[PDB]
Amino acid sequence: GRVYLVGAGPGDPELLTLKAYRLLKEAPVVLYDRLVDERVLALAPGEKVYVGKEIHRLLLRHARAHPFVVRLKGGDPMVFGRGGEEVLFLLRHGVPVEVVPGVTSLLASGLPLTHRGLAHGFAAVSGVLEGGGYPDLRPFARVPTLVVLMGVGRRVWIAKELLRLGRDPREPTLFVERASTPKERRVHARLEEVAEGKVEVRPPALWILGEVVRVFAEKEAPVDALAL
Amino acid sequence: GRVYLVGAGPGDPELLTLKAYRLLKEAPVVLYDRLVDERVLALAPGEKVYVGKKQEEIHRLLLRHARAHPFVVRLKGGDPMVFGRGGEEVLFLLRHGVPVEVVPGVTSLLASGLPLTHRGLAHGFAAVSGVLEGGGYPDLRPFARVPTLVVLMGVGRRVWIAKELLRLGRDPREPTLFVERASTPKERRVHARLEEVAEGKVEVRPPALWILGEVVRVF
Ligand SMILES: Nc1ncnc2c1ncn2[C@@H]1O[C@H](CSCC[C@H](N)C(=O)O)[C@@H](O)[C@H]1O
Ligand SMILES: Nc1ncnc2c1ncn2[C@@H]1O[C@H](CSCC[C@H](N)C(=O)O)[C@@H](O)[C@H]1O
Repeated sequence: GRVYLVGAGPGDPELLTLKAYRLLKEAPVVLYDRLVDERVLALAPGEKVYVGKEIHRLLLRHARAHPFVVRLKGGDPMVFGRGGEEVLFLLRHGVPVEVVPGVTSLLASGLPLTHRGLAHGFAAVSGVLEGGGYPDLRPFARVPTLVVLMGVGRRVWIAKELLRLGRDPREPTLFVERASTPKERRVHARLEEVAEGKVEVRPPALWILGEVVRVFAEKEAPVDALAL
Repeated sequence: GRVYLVGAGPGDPELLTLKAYRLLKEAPVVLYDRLVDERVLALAPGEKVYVGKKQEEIHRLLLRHARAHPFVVRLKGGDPMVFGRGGEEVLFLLRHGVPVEVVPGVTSLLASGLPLTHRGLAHGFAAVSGVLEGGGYPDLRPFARVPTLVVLMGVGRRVWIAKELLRLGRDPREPTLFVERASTPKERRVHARLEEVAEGKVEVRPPALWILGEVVRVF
């Protein structure tokens, strides 16, 4: 049958799209990935099978057993999750696929990635490639606002490299662990501090570099005007 | 009262978030931006006020409505925090002591359903606008060489954008794709090389999403 590649959002169940919610309530089977919040899953009454971490072959065998199935992925399925590969593989083996976009975690910090006088665009890059290798940061090194995903374990190397490539060592950066969940933890640090191995952060985390990080901070004191 | 800055999604009302939907159905007032789908607005029973288009005026107007209700919804297309001057709006409100809550949305950047990142092709992507606050032109240099580049508000100035990307060192043979009114019944997709674009050989009308890179030929 049919396969819906659905974005679950960053975690907060209210950030699911209406289409995703309806599909989850209605789906006979939901094949979910890693980083899918238990809150989102508890909304699904059908059979819940974990697929991820050879994933292709499993998707195929459930898609055949039903009229349609939902393949659930964190955030938006088409960025940094190999969603592209799953789509190809499923089409190549005669299975229709309909992508349902979602709120990507790149947009879960609430910060304006673009802002007048600070950044007129942004870039997003992975700290880990398919196969486990290191990313080539040159093409991204100087974009006003840089967002790094899957970059916690390698934060020191990534920072040293960005510093090599020319970013301001004093640049403010923000790490946001489990954005949109009750375990959300923001860690502020300057690039240089990250390169010196001084910042404690655990995955999964959103890593944002650039002056925008600082937009909503009070003037008279280090206070998050928007958090309060 | 409080101001909820809400992402309306790219157009399809089904791509609204549950939270956005809840707020829109209950808001006594909805201050909507431009390019917010007509089907999304029809869902809001409250007072609807078009608020967009200078930015100081919008602020003054946002502040006015905010003070006259327990809460109001400021509705923006896609996600409120990218390319919509959402940061300036939030900043203004905070400075005037108006509580603000940001509700993310499905950005038009992801409305084509295409993989912006893909094995061996692109390990990240960039997004830039062809029009800055004030109407000026973008310094494309920092974005010229990213594997997958997505350009918003780049339809009218496409020819110029293409040329700059070429002067900045990008490949003329690079495949690109234009997706007009993504997620709507009139969606339309136009293929074309960076070459044909710089040559004025491509016709696309706004609003459109402009994706550049090999991932364009993945599907
Ligand atoms: N709730 C969350 N908080 C912080 N980072 C998150 C997150 N959900 C996903 N991520 C980031 O995403 C990486 C997994 S790659 C999958 C990304 C997903 N397609 C999306 O659009 O968000 C993690 O290592 C982390 O960097
Ligand atoms: N349905 C749609 N199809 C194609 N492009 C769209 C679109 N809706 C918005 N856009 C793009 O967005 C530009 C407006 S700038 C506002 C972007 C919005 N914040 C978002 O996250 O999507 C347009 O010029 C166009 O390039």
